[PDB]
Amino acid sequence: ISYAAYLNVAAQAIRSTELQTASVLNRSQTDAFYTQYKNASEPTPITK
Amino acid sequence: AEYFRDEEGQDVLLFIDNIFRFTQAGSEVSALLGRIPSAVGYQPTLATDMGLLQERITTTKKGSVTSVQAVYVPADDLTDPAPATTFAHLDATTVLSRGISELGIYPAVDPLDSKSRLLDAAVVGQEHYDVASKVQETLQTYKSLQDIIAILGMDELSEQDKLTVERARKIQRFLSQPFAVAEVFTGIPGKLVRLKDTVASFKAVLEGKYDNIPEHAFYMVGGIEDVVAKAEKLAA
Amino acid sequence: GEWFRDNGKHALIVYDDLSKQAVAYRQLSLLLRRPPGREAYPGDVFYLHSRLLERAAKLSEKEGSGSLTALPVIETQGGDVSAYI
Amino acid sequence: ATLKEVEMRLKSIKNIEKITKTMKIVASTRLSKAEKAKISAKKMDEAEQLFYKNAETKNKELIVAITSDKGLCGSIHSQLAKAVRRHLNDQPNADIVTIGDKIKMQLLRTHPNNIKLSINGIGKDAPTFQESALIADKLLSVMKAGTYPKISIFYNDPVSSLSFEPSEKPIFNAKTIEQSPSFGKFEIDTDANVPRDLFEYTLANQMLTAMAQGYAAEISARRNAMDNASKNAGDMINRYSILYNRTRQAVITNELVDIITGASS
Repeated sequence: ISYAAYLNVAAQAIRSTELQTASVLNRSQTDAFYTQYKNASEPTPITK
Repeated sequence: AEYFRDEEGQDVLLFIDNIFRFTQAGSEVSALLGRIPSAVGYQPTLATDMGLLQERITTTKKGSVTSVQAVYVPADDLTDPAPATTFAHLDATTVLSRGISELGIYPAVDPLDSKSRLLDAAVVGQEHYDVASKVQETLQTYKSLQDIIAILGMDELSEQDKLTVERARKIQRFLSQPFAVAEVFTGIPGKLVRLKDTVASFKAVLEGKYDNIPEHAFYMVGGIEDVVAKAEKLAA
Repeated sequence: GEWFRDNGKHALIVYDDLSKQAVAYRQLSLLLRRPPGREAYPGDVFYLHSRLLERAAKLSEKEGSGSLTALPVIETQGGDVSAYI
Repeated sequence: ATLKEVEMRLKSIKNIEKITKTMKIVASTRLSKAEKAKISAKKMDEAEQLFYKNAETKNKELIVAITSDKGLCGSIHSQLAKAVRRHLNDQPNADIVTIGDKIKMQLLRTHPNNIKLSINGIGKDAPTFQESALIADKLLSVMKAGTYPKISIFYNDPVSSLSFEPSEKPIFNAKTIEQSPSFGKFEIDTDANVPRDLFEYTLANQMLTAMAQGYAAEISARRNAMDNASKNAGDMINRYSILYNRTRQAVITNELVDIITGASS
């Protein structure tokens, strides 16, 4: 639980839903994936 | 030749420079004789005439006739019926093009326009057949992908396509060998390599056991060992 | 091939090369001063092949239980298919 | 024949030309946006940079590299992988975070023993904070980031809106802010936990600036490359078109020759 995760979520929350400027919608909750790996072995991609 | 093969029972050979010259000379006389030479400007008795020549040099129990036949290609295309008909009476071709001469590879023999009815998986054995099969296939992918490779560079394409491109380039330079009588012209010493050696040298290359080392290591060398040494010569 | 088919027994005919029949017949036609069609090949080459090919066929068992089946083979020049033969 | 084989290939080349032309337009479109983003990020970075200068900060190691999912953007994709391998001589056991599909495959191959975190979705749209923030969070868990003596990032600085030079900087750690001045030219006692918190918010702001710079530089390369592409497909049209013209004439001639040959004889 990073400091920037906390501010991010506080931000995302002020933005709600789509009735906000475009930049706002882009800085929060647009899909993407991040595939973790280890060391190889890999935790399966889950939503951004 | 026939006198040698039959009566005397000798093992014979024949080499001809050039057999195309038989059709051409014959075509001049064809009009005069009483024949209409239409077949893209050739005698209509082509089949019958090439047939008698190439069947009088056909293997007998009295003596086997190894032929080497030399074909002048009319206006650099093999499509006309007279270059085509030669392929009909042959069991091997090792076609040499203009293009491989320009690329600076001597000999100028095409790898993908070579044939034998001598290559099978137990005629020359399992290793020879596997090794030839990977070579033909690799090379055919590299020409097929030449529009795409050239138009869009080779740090923009896939992992698989770059690995082929580097392998095929290495085989391309490898095909260069100066011969015992060609050594003069290139200025690179003659290289005489065995068939048994060739299978080995290529099996190793195909498995990528010498593709971590210059493509010019393989320029104008014989077999694998000749390649290895020249890389160190090139390095220093 | 037909003799087998006639008595009641099936057969199959592989024709390598029909392409060479056409080379041979070209020689014949042009030294017999019979007009050509396209590419110096005879006027009525197709008629010689066509009748020939339809003698492979399945007949009815009342009139011979056999069939001759045919596979002609044409060895093409530069993989070409827009020429007459 | 000759004729048809000439033609079908000349047709492929034509189709290629039409696509590379469309691609180059699409790239300028994307490019304007890509430029827009990087201004705004850099402006935000300079306020944080301001602090970093006065604080004089300046110090295991990380490698980060940036690409899209999309191929066809210069040699950005393989010079950046080569720049990772250079900074892998600076720390062989470094943790490679690969941002984008194109960079992922090549580094994953050389060491799956260095691949820890990797991303996707960099190519469809220009980088956004959401990505950066979550990746910064995951940076603490996986790499144990913020205890390193140095962190480093790689990207392509878009020197002019038609050029790209690859460039690097070092991300200043939380450990660094603690032990340089931050009470000696600023003032924080022990009330908040400003160092470990400022590191984490600014891990993403600095990471995001590099993401934007790299992505912008990248579309400029795809634009430059696609202009040259059209021109090359165009050169090829010209060699095969002259070849076609001659071939097509060879049929005409050959039918003409057959007629004459018979009538005359």
